[PDB]
Amino acid sequence: SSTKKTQLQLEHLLLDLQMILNGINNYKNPKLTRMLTFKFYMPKKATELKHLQCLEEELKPLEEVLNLAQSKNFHLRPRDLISNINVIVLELKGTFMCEYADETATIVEFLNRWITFCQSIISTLT
Amino acid sequence: NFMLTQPHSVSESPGKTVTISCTRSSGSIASNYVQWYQQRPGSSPTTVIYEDNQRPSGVPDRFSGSIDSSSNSASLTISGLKTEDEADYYCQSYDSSNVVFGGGTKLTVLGQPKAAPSVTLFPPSSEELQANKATLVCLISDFYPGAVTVAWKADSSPVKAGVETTTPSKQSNNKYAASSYLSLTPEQWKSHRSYSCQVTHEGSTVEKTVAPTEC
Amino acid sequence: QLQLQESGPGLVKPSQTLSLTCTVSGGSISSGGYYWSWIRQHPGKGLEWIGYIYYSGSTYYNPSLKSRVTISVDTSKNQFSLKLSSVTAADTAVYYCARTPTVTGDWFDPWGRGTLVTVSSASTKGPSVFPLAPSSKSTSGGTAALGCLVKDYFPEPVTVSWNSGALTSGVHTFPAVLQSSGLYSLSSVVTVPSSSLGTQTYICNVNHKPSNTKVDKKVEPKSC
Repeated sequence: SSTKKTQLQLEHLLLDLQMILNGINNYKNPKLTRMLTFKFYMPKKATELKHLQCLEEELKPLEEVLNLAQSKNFHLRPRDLISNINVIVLELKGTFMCEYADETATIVEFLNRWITFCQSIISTLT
Repeated sequence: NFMLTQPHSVSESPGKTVTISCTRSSGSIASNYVQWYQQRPGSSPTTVIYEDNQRPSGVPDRFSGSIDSSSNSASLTISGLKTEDEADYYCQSYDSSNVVFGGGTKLTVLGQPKAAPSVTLFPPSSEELQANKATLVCLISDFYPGAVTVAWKADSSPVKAGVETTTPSKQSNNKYAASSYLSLTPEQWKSHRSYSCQVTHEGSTVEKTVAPTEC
Repeated sequence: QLQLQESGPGLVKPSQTLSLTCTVSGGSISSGGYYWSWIRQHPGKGLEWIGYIYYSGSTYYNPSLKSRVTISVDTSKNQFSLKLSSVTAADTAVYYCARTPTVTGDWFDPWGRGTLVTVSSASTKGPSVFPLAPSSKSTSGGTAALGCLVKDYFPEPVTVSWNSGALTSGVHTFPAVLQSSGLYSLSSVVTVPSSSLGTQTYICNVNHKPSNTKVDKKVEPKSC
């Protein structure tokens, strides 16, 4: 639809990704390191919406990593949260084949990357 | 997803100590924080205990929360019972699936001695049966505290369908009254030897029975 | 002070879609620190979580209500709303909007005042009165319970007197029950001496002004 709708969908995605990031950073746990060591596949280039395939394919492991680290203090509802992230991605990505970087990263770097991605596109749309 | 099972009612005299249990049906109860809400009639719920045992500023020290991993339950304990503590209490926790409330517990601060309910059960009237309808009227009165459970029985078999039960309301004598209606077809009524109205109050059950005897 | 206020129709007919809106005052939907929730409570029953929304727009629902609910948020007006489709009498409840922290766990503070939503599509209807005949025996110095069934009427109230008001002792008129059909039914009973059965006339006078219904039903002892 309008250029504004894409902008609205991106910030929706952005905020959800930031929710996960901010939740993790403020998380304080002894066995928290288990969640951070896990490697995530990264996009080689994230320039346009079509590159969101790299995020989509990594959504399920993102869910599973978050699901594994679910204590009293850390409650994010991964299944529903990712589903919310997923349906937004599909509205944006809408058969490109994801190309991945050779270097893997942690969940923090993974989140920051796609957070930067949304911000990069939004700034251009404005 | 799970259920939180609370007793329907608990009661003690002023100054004593009462405990309301909250049992989780599925999953460990120590895995998720348990909250306790107090609700006065016609009013919004307020927090008395959050995060298992934390107490908001303004809530008396009489309120305390605990978690029992063995029985998979959460308990709200009130010491030095006061009349202001008389209210409904809801335990609440959460899951990866959803937010789960308990069934609720009516706490009664005894101002008068406990009274067993008086139960009167009426069979379908001849006039109603001729109208191809049937209603069994179970009238419950003069009980305290104001919390009862009503179960209907066809012969010896449980009946859940066609049952409408009122919530107990205060009488003039500060006791409570309630009524339960079992909607039936004339055929269902005649097809059984007897129907029963079972009223459970404070663990005790009062039962009345009627039979389809036309004459 | 942060205060929440629910806004609804108060009265809605079945199969329609219930639209509610919560207004945040003395505060704003300006941080990711909270979820914004809807909770309801059927009259005389317990609390039931409906769902909540994050200020991003992402929603989280109750599995049992997911297929019927839809929650949206308006950060500009600091409001979030709820839509509950195809309502029935089972959806009659006091609906609360509330706030709960994220990450730390689900804990609702504060709550709104709550708004009562009544779901019914019942026209004005007069009651049918059926006699509740007393026992079939005569016990020495015993009492007998007789009454009137005031069945299927709308709306409240219904007044019940006995012998045009001459009989008041032992009279107990119970609060009505709300049937799933949306119609009310109550019962009034009198405890009388069993020795007075057959010789004494007992008549209940039912008056339902909304339908201009006046019915006098004589309650005679059972034939047994």
